[PDB]
Amino acid sequence: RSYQFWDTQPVPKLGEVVNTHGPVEPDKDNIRQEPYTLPQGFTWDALDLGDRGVLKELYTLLNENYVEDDDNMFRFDYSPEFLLWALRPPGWLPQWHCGVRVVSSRKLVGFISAIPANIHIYDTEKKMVEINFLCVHKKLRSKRVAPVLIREITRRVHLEGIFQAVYTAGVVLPKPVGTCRYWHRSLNPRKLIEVKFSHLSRNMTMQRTMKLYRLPETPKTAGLRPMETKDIPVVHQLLTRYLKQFHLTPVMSQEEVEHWFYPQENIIDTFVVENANGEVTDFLSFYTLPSTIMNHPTHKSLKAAYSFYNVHTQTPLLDLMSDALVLAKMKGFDVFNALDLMENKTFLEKLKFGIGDGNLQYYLYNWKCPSMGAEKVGLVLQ
Ligand SMILES: CCCCCCCCCCCCCC(=O)SCCNC(=O)CCNC(=O)[C@H](O)C(C)(C)COP(=O)(O)OP(=O)(O)OC[C@H]1O[C@@H](n2cnc3c(N)ncnc32)[C@H](O)[C@@H]1OP(=O)(O)O
Ligand SMILES: [Mg+2]
Repeated sequence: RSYQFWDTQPVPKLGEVVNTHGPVEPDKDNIRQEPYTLPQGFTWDALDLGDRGVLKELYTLLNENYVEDDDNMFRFDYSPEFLLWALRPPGWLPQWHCGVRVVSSRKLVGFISAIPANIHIYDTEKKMVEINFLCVHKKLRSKRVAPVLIREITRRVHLEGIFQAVYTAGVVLPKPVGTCRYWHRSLNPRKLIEVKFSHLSRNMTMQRTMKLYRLPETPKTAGLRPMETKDIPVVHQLLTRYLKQFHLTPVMSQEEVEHWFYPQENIIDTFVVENANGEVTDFLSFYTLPSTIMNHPTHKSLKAAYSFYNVHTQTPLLDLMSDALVLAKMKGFDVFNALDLMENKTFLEKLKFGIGDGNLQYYLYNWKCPSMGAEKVGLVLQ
């Protein structure tokens, strides 16, 4: 393989073994003032997501043109309110919600975003951005619009004095810092089989399968309740302490922990364990991201929960994650998804998750370091 675009970028080569830790190139001290040129007939437009019409145009571009599974059966369906949670966290900047429109019709056909984040990578903490929501309309694919969108958001980030970034993708590019796998835990196996997310497995009847996946109707952990405003400080303390053990993690302020964890229905759920002394000792969290089931006459949507950050100090993680399943089931989810990062491999098989297809690769831009095992990746992105 060569990479016509990625070979020009300050990332390590696929196959180069990395022993050192540091930037790939030194920081730029004069940056290009003009936007990169789009192909004829298309124009940049910075999207004001606080305008409901504009946010709905972004909802529509992503609903019709964003990530599908490996078999072209399911497409993410991020909701407008979820996209406001994902894209306006503390420190968001309007120039970093970077849209491409057709000049004549004004139709939105491309987007890429950055949001700021402090990242801990081995022994270094650096201010970075997280790049997400790169999308080109299906009618514009394979025309090298993606390199323009990546160079343009690179420029706009460099203008604000930031020279590293973190991102994930399901394709292999120069050069993954860590390689993760999604696993899936059936909550509504009948629907999952029916829409062919799942198959009737290996000598089990549907009757047996529904039994195999049946869960308790209420969680078992004493003192589990939703996170409230008074818990913001201790959730922040728990998380900060917990993440020290991994090699790629976010460093969140208390304002960022309020944004990422405070519960918002149909977006983000966080439950804390408040013990018999009134102290919060653990928490679990998961976010809501349904998928469209394409071209299907009856079932139009699959409701999935995604494991976010789960912190245990007194409750065994196995038991916390069992309660997350019970909770997602009560909340009407069809499937609970989790990656094999952090300590998750200690529960995935025990709790009857099955491995999925594909991988999720993590990447750093303009930062060279040794790659790490999934168990040392402690960052989860939307
Ligand atoms: C300091 C600040 C730095 C900030 C920037 C940091 C870097 C951020 C990097 C981006 C992080 C994004 C994180 C997420 O959002 S990952 C989610 C990505 N989105 C989707 O999968 C949605 C559905 N697919 C699409 O919309 C398009 O197929 C996309 C837009 C993905 C590519 O459009 P198209 O298919 O029409 O292709 P092209 O002809 O224009 O371009 C072909 C070039 O693009 C390279 N390519 C393909 N897929 C990806 C990918 N996911 N990341 C990076 N590069 C990608 C490909 O290898 C080739 O380069 P090279 O092989 O020739 O070298
Ligand atoms: Mg293209």
